[PDB]
Amino acid sequence: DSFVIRGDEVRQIAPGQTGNIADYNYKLPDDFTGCVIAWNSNNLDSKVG
Amino acid sequence: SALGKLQDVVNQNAQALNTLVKQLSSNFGAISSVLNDILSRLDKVEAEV
Repeated sequence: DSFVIRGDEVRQIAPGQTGNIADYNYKLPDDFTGCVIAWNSNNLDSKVG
Repeated sequence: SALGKLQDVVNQNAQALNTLVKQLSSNFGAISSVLNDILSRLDKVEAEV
């Protein structure tokens, strides 16, 4: 599963979590078997204004 | 005092059951012994521990 996120919400990307992503955008099961992988993209995904 | 044996047998059972009930209030290194309290305070994962 693939998307772009703000750094503050990266900790919501875990089992048992709550907060706007886990609430309303992307949700794991509590017995998730897997890896969570992310990299900053403030060059690729970001612009003045 | 002649009937001591029979009263002793009831007393042992009432004692055992009362202590068995009393242990519900004990905390066992946990945050609380009220079950629904734990569920109200915590992260799902912490509450599971």
